[PDB]
Amino acid sequence: LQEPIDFLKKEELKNIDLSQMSKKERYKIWKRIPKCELHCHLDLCFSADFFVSCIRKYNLQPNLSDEEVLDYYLFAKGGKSLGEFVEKAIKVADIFHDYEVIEDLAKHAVFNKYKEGVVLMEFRYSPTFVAFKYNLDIELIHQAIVKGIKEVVELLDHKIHVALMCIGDTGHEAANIKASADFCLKHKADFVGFDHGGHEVDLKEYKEIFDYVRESGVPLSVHAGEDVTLPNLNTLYSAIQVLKVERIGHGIRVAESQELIDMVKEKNILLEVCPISNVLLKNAKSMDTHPIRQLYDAGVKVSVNSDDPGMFLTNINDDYEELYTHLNFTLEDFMKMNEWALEKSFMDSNIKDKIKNLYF
Ligand SMILES: Nc1nc2c(ncn2[C@@H]2O[C@H](CO)[C@@H](O)[C@H]2O)c(=O)[nH]1
Repeated sequence: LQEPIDFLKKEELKNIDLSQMSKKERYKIWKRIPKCELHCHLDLCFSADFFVSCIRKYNLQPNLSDEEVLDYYLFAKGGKSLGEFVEKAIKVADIFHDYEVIEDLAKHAVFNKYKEGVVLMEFRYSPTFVAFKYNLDIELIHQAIVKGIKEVVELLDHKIHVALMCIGDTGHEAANIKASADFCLKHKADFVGFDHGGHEVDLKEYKEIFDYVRESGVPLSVHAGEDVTLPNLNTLYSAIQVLKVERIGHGIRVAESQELIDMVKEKNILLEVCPISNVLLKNAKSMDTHPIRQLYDAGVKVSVNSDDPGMFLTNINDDYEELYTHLNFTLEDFMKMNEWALEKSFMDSNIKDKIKNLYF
């Protein structure tokens, strides 16, 4: 009995010398890490090849080459801020033409995570973000995503487990947090959590909406402590103290306050760190100086996530490579962070226990 990837067992880790290896050989090791990913936006999760196929299926950029398409739409070379990312992402919504492309996107998103060695996958998406460009029905968007994920998961005999979060977001046409919350609870059978992304806002002004979702048994993980241009850390305090989140999207600015470090440790909150995203968006000065190292050393629970493989033309194993090369993270660290990720995942505990017994 065998599968394509020979996943790494924690007993085997000491026999692997990464110092011997070329980048190519390292990536074969990163692929074999049984990965649990908590923060990936399905609606911006795709390969370059998939993205360009969409643009050409609907004849959207006839005067542009394949490479010019990627430069025009995506964020692979990075930019100046989170604000610049959010506007760029709005252009990408050109591919949300119909429910068939959305299903295909979902299918290819799941399949590539499987190929990359992800065993536990919490995808998240924004109904309103997917719906606005072509005025789609969020009920049918959701139907397409659920169908695409289910079809690939069943084809793969559940060798990758996938769960879904709903994002209420700010920064695009037809954004609506309340409506997203209602939609999330309407489909709570399919959603394991609720999130806020886009522009980083102080979410205490939506206290009522988040209380209602949380109290309904849908746990919260929101984007907070990402955007370094904000003049204080109020969004982090509101996420932790008002929203009572179990996890924080990014949360890297927690590193700037000993009070917040102590608070997140005390409350067993996990920071869903997205290294490449932070660097490309200039929320970290460089990978050498990425806060994850200080946070890891400080005893804070952190995990590795890819965020937007489509926007950055990267995948999860790249984020692993960068942490190893620039910040000397080890296989033992990576295994530990993935077990934390498993523990803090919003997935059904029965499923999570099988994954734990199978890989950890
Ligand atoms: N703040 C923030 N929002 C993001 C990021 N990646 C995707 N999103 C948002 O998530 C939604 C799509 O899932 C859109 O509102 C995107 O702008 C990110 O790295 N930071």
